[PDB]
Amino acid sequence: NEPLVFMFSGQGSQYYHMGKELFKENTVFRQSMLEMDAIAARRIGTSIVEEIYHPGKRVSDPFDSILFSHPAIFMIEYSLYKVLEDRGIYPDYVLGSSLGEFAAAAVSGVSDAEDMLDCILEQAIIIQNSCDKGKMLAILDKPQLLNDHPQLFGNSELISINYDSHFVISGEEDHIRKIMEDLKEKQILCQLLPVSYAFHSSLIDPAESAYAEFLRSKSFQKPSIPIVSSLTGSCLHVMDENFFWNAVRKPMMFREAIRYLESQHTCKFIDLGPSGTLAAFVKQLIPGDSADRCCSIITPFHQELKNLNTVEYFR
Amino acid sequence: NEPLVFMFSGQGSQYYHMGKELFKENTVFRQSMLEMDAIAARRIGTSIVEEIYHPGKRVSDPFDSILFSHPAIFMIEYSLYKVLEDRGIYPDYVLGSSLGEFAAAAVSGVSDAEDMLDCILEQAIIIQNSCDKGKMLAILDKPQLLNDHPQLFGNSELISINYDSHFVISGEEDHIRKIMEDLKEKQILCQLLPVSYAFHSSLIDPAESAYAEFLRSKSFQKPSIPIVSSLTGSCLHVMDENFFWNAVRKPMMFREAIRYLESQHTCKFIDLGPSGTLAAFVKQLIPGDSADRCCSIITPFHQELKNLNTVEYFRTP
Ligand SMILES: [Zn+2]
Repeated sequence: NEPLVFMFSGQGSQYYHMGKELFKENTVFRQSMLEMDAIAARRIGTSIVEEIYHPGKRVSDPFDSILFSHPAIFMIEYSLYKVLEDRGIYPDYVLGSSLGEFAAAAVSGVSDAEDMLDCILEQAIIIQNSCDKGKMLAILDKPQLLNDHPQLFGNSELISINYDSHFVISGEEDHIRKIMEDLKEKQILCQLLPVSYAFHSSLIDPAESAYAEFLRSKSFQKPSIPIVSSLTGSCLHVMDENFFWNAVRKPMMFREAIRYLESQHTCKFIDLGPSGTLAAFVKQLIPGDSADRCCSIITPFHQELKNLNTVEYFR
Repeated sequence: NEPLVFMFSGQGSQYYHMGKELFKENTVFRQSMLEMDAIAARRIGTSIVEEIYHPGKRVSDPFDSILFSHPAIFMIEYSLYKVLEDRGIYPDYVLGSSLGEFAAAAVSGVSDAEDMLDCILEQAIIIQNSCDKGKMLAILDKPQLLNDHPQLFGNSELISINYDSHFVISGEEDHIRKIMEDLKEKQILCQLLPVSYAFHSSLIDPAESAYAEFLRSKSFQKPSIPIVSSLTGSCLHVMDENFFWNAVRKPMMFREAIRYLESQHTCKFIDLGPSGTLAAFVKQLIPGDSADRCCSIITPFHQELKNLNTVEYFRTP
């Protein structure tokens, strides 16, 4: 019947204590986290898992330390994929967005989890050593505002339009805070994402050459599981050299990715990213009555096990 | 580093003696042709190969008989694909146009060659038994003419725009001959294609019902090699039950297919269809300096072996 799309979100969807119910009550998930945590701890110096589940942090504290959040998103997503795999729920497509394209690539077979995690760690390290900090801002309003009132958003770059009432911009800290001030005087609602770098913008360009060089030391396979990419807006069969850089540097075309899938099939969408961000977007992008073709798992309601039971009816 | 696109043309690109040098000098090509020839001959009642290479028929004699040209195009294309694959030259994408979508699908694994050949044979037989004959005409001029002077093309259907100075229409013989007369009085150059049905138009609608029944009797696989279809102008992951009818009935979107591929990466394009028709189009659709990313193999210069050498240096490093 209709294919299962596993979707992976990127920077800005992470939060403290994400997936704690699975880390404690699901052996496949916990073992996968622990295995990757040992790899990551070597390169960072400390445990990622102990930062994700930091008992002094709440969900509402921004998890914006790039050395921890970059690997944390991948580890969370790949471990949940193992959970689904263990339960015999297999993807017909993977769909990555931002850093989620790494998890998509790893699940596809482009690289194994250990190498992908390494690529993510190096990117985080290189960005931290080379780039000024910055911010990413969600605008809870119409992207048409970018055309009618471009001055409102000066000194920022559009990184994503997610549906007809949600887009995201990226820029320097003070520039973004001034846009926020200006939006408030226009009654335009916005929300800072929990990141400390203007990802998907030219303000991480200082990291490019170092990361390009690092990528030349790696070898990747062709996709095995079909990939749909937010970076390209379509199916991805052949990957160029800079894909894993553009996964963090280029703007997203998530709506084009979903449109492409919906043109071919009536898919079921499973958001394997923290917060269920992509599932929320997809529900806005597909006919209302089709909202039960879409579900998420890891959300701050910490109901991952109930949600995995829901996923079983997609089988 | 640049992915390889194998392209397959359809009705209108065939000619007598296409591929004769491969047939005589290339064992893989010859054997593939003789194998399909035995399947095709069972349904048409005589060898396709002996018609293609009939010594009394010339490249300039239109090879427009559907019962022979339909299987001949597929046979030539699939046999050339076997030649390339035997040399280790593999497609990253296949691109089908008109009947060439059957070769694209077979190469992709949607069907085995023998079953796809059966579908082609059936389609040729049903169209011959159910449809009036017709013509297809290439206009060597701007498709803007269609909007500026629609009465010039009355009683014809637009089936393809191929580049800025090439588009193709289809319709009844007398209507097409009238259009040619009118075009000559306007100094608009045109060329009749070597086909005897108004493919890609409503004039082959009498065949749809029987062919769709036949198609329901078949079972097809999902693509294993990405297919970019001229039917949709994009990568095609599902083909519905009418796809192989639509491949010859619906207008084409070849420019859209090429723009789609070029938007993802700079490709190397190999035309596996007779005449090098698609290569010629692609050369007009991509920058002039980029012409060396495009080549053809089977052309009336009968230089297949030389062209296969050229293809060697298309190989991904
Ligand atoms: Zn595709």
